[PDB]
Amino acid sequence: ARGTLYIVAAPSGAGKSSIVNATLARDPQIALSISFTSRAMRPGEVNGQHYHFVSAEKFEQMIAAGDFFEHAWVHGDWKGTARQSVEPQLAAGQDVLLEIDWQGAQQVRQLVPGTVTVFILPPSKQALQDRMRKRGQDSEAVIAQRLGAARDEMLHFNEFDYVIVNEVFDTAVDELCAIFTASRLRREAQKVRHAGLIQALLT
Amino acid sequence: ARGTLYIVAAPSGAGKSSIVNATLARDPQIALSISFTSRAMRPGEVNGQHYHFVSAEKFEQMIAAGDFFEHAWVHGDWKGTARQSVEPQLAAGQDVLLEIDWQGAQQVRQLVPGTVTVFILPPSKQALQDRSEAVIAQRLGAARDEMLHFNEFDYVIVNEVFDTAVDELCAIFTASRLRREAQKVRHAGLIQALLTPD
Ligand SMILES: Nc1nc2c(ncn2[C@@H]2O[C@H](COP(=O)(O)OP(=O)(O)O)[C@@H](O)[C@H]2O)c(=O)[nH]1
Ligand SMILES: Nc1ncnc2c1ncn2[C@@H]1O[C@H](COP(=O)(O)OP(=O)(O)O)[C@@H](O)[C@H]1O
Ligand SMILES: Nc1nc2c(ncn2[C@@H]2O[C@H](COP(=O)(O)O)[C@@H](O)[C@H]2O)c(=O)[nH]1
Repeated sequence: ARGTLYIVAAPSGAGKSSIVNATLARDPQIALSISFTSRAMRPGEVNGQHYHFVSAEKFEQMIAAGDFFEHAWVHGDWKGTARQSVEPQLAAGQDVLLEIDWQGAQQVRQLVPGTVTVFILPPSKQALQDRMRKRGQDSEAVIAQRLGAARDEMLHFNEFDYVIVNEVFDTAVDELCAIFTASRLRREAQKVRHAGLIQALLT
Repeated sequence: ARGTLYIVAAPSGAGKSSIVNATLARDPQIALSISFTSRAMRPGEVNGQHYHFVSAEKFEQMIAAGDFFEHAWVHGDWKGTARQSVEPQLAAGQDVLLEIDWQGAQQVRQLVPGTVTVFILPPSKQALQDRSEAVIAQRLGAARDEMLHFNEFDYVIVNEVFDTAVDELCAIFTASRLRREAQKVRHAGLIQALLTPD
């Protein structure tokens, strides 16, 4: 039986990376996908861990070769999910979580129906920019650019099945765990999981 | 924000009552609905505890008056959920859980936006038969007949480990409140603020 595809989206600084890492730590049957990008590395990022960093020319070569399940132009740079990160794992029964923008999520919904998509919101407009300040060493000029990019991302929240407002971190983790647990209890997933038991009960 | 309508259905002997009771103890935002029935009270029964017991004439009067949100002929007696048991709590923001049969579950799915329906299965056929040989055969047959409608429900829980079954039902309640359309109402002002420029 094929694995389930999960998408968690949020503007940067809403805390999706930290919530997802705590959730997958608690729910290890979902594997995290490492995206490719052509944007430059930020301090604290490690190539091969947080992203597969490539040049813009290399990313575009990979586009032409069909290497990407989805890809999109995000904040002036390429971001993308390689086919090797999704299609083989889903066919092998591995659940996969993608952390992508709304453009990539729209492409994925067209390719894989049944994807479970979640959007994470900050608890206030001020809380968003406060979290950007605490995280990086970004100049106030960069922070202003990211906030404008954050509103652009949040304008597409309505495309997602679930919405989490990340006020209390531990609560947001519980709530994402609840969504992942609930998705395994959906009728069609349980029919596969318990085909023999159900066959026995109804005969 | 309006409350959610939840339906938990199961054949007898799946352990549904204990799972629902344990969930309500953990989640005080969930009100349990007391159904009306025309079945005769058995000795020792308390009206208003498990059911609102009425006469067959009174139940049918209530059917005629449109008093029932859903109602059905269940195992030879009338069963139904009155609107006064759900509509006020739903409007006040309290979630309401219904313990009804599949006939009632079908009616509610048609009526109310957001209704979440959950079907609970026993972990094996032998586990059910453990929970008059002709009466036992009748009871298993009513159990099989109810399980034939599991495919009409949004979620399925197999009650193998009790504590896991309660967690899973709680997870379903939590997840349902995070659905987009509920959260847009709940955080309407927040979303307007986040999407408005400087
Ligand atoms: N449609 C409907 N079915 C109900 C309602 N209340 C209970 N039932 C169903 O009636 C069946 C018998 O209920 P139960 O209390 O276990 O048995 P009883 O004590 O002999 O009536 C179960 O399958 C319940 O799901 C109700 O309000 N509406
Ligand atoms: N609920 C929260 N309350 C306060 N700070 C939070 C909360 N969630 C995350 N943070 C912090 O906000 C910043 C955003 O971190 P991160 O998860 O990487 O955000 P994103 O991946 O959305 O860019 C981090 O400094 C993180 O520790
Ligand atoms: N389309 C797409 N967007 C991605 C991918 N990986 C990360 N993103 C998104 O790009 C945005 C910017 O991330 P950042 O540049 O801050 O790491 C975030 O919304 C993030 O989720 C990917 O593989 N595809």
